[PDB]
Amino acid sequence: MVPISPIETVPVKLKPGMDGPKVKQWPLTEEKIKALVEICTEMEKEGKISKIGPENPYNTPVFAIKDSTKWRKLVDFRELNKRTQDFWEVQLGIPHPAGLKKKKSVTVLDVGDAYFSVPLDEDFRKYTAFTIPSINNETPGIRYQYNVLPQGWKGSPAIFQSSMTKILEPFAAQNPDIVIYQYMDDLYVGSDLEIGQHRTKIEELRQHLLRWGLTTPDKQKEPPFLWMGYELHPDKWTVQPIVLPSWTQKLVGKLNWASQIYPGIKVRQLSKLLALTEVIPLTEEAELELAENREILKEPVHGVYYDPSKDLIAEIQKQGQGQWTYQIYQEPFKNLKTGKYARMRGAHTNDVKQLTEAVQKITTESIVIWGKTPKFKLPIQKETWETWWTEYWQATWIPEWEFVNTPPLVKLWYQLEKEPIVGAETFYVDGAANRETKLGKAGYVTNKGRQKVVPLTNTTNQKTELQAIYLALQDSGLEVNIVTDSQYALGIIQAQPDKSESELVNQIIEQLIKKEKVYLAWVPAHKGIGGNEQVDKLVSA
Amino acid sequence: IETVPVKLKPGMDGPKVKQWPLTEEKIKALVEICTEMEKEGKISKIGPENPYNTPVFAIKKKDSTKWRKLVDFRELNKRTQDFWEVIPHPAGLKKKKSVTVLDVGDAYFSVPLDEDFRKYTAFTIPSINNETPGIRYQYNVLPQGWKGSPAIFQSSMTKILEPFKKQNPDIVIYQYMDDLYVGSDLEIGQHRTKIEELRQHLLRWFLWMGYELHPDKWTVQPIVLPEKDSWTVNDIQKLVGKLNWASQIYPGIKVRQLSKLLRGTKALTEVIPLTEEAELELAENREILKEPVHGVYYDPSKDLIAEIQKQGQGQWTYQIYQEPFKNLKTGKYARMAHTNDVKQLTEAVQKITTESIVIWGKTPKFKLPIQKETWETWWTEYWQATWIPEWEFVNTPPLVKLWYQ
Ligand SMILES: C=CC(=O)N(C)CCc1ccc(Cl)c(Oc2cc(Cl)cc(C#N)c2)c1
Ligand SMILES: [Mg+2]
Repeated sequence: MVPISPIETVPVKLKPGMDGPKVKQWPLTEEKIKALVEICTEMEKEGKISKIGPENPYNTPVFAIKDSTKWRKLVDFRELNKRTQDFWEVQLGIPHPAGLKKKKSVTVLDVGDAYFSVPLDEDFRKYTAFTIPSINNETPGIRYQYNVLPQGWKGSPAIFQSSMTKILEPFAAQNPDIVIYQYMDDLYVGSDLEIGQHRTKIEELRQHLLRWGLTTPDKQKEPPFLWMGYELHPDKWTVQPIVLPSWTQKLVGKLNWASQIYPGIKVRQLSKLLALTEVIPLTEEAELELAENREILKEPVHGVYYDPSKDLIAEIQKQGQGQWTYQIYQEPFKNLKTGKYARMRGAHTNDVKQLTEAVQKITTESIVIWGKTPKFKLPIQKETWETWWTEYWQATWIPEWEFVNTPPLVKLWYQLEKEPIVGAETFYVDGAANRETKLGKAGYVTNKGRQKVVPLTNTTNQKTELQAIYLALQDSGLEVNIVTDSQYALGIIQAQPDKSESELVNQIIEQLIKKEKVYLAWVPAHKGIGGNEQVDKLVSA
Repeated sequence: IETVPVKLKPGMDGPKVKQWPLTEEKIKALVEICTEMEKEGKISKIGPENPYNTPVFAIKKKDSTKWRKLVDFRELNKRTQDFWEVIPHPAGLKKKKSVTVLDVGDAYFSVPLDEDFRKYTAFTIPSINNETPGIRYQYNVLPQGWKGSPAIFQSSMTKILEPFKKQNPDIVIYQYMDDLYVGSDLEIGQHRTKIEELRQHLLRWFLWMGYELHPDKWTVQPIVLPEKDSWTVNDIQKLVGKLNWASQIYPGIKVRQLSKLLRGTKALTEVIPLTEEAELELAENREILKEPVHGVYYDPSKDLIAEIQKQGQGQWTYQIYQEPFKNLKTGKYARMAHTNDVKQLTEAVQKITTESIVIWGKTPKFKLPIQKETWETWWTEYWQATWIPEWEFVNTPPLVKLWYQ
């Protein structure tokens, strides 16, 4: 006997206050009970379980399912899961293939035999007890309890990965020239060494796994590893080609998933559509690009792997209608990955703020995948950006970036004046509505005696205040001072939307684009501010 | 030697807060740091049975090129049972001519931590691209940035300094988290000496650095009104708007005679001479504004609120209050990153927090004029304090920005 090192036990406990499981063994067939006894007897020969006496009051239902060749024991731990403590899930975000680095040689090993070489905490075995109902219920069923992480128990994945990692640590520490990844019951070991000096280092690792009695089978996977919905190749990666099925939803996640390598995977008209009740036709004619989504996913696209000696670059584009598209690369047209950004649901917005949010999303994505920020290429002029952030009332920032001249370009569509314009007409505007009737008026009076009041139906104080301002923009020349008492309208206009949901706001924006100079001034209401005092009388009743 | 008992509040579990993404250079520094701390027994690897987590990152303190590990214990702190047995706040600290801030964090580690509680101090060094599992650790000794670290350590602390205190009986010393605030009424040369003297007790019983703050200040800044020889219609519209706003803070503000001037429909740039009535009304408003507000009291039970406005050109205004329009402190920060708005806002938050510790011994809740996703992406790259306050985000431009310029 060559002494094997013990695998250290993880102390497991049940959720505080909760007690173990007491489920009732369901009725089987004589045939099924015959099958289960065969399995449990071999497993018992292996140490995987042990026959228990009558003291344990916990039971977990056991079933049998057959057939490819034979039957297999299915132990339903759903109730023990509910009562076992919480575990640190050893990982919840997967690697992204664009972060992987190439290796000359990648060997794959089978480590499945180690899963049932991981002992269960002794004081916890009691809770894994199960009963094989006996033939004709005429004897006490056979009773077992697990000595190893059960297949299907709550803690088994976290404890297994955790245990494999502790074994591998010294070997990976002493061989920095190899990398090791663990996935299901296989290990992947890659290196850039000469094929000889790499095959030896594999021999050392099987040796080192032996010191814990880990029988590593000595035996050729496909160059296309199929992993987590990807296709990893020695030089490229792509998504595992998957497609989308006229009654219809879940194509949103599929189209999103494909969009990380395939460019221009629009999801807007499709996502606009949305319980599982009824499917309507694409009244925004989503088939103009939905058939192009099928045409985009028709040809195959691949991404490259990461090269830490080369810089990292991210390029963004405006796709229109709140949609932004981006690629990240190190050498032109060799994308590491692609993606899209859709605007946040809001009432108003502008292109500069969306682009900023795209940048933040890519920055954070890039820190995750590569641990650094990319250099950005953006469709916005340096001068446009400087003007924006020097005058925006919020703090804003964009990490190192350069202008790329790919139309359409993000621009500022209008810029209010900071001081009143000398020699521009001054329009005092005001508007008001009747809460009961929804009747109101909107209008203005100017220093030159120009005047207007327009009566309105089905309206509110907020709408009439906007409409007053719209009226002065419509009826003035290229330069104009406007005086309102609407804090609501000032809040909207000073946030500088370039696009709105409200069609009134959009018409004001369109008037703003056409002017040369606009000064907007706020005064408080009901205070006799002349002009605003004179137009309040005309518009309130 | 004796791990003081400690437990969370009733009906509350340990924190399970996700670790956020860190850059490769910050991962490396945390690895070097945590490797040494482990060899000194301050922390230890943990297994998957520990589900708790607290975010961790790395900074460089002010005037140092060495990475420092900072743990965001904000969640742990709000679920740690409030400690007792006296720190009262010294009202004279804010009145001293000088106050130095000493990083005394390392003293905490010489003290074991109650075994049962360590599992709640769990934290993860993340890996790039999730390739390898995180490095999981828990604390063995009192952690920096934890609320109970100063409380627990208050025993030995008071002894490290009874001599110095007995010697200098009108030097004021106060502790907040990992920081010692030392206030004198003397000159900096003698301050540095008496400071370096207090740095000798520490070396015997980042200790080399300090902060040179002069709590000398003017409390709630006055509202100020223009003095002009000629007034346009627009100057008077803005004045009436400012006086209307101040009227919700001050009584007897009147705008009737100034609005009389605004009768008519004149052009915005037209000069308006002032009436005899209007000039008196402005003078009486001015007199009203010279006295501070009256019924303004701090209540130690309630939260402090800090508002910050970007004024442009590297200027920032801020107000601290507890109920709106009853300001306890207002201020203005100028040029100090002239191409980085976010670095400036972060430095502003830090200074405002520091001042709030000096005056009241607690930190305010900020209302930041920034979009959440931008602040969350970048604030840790400019943060240099061992503590962290709470914040929320303003998405509508306050009209009141002008009234503080
Ligand atoms: C086919 C890819 C390949 O040959 N390259 C050289 C690059 C990717 C790579 C490099 C090094 C290792 Cl070790 C590697 O192995 C892994 C890594 C991951 Cl995340 C998943 C799987 C699976 N299944 C296998 C994968
Ligand atoms: Mg109005």
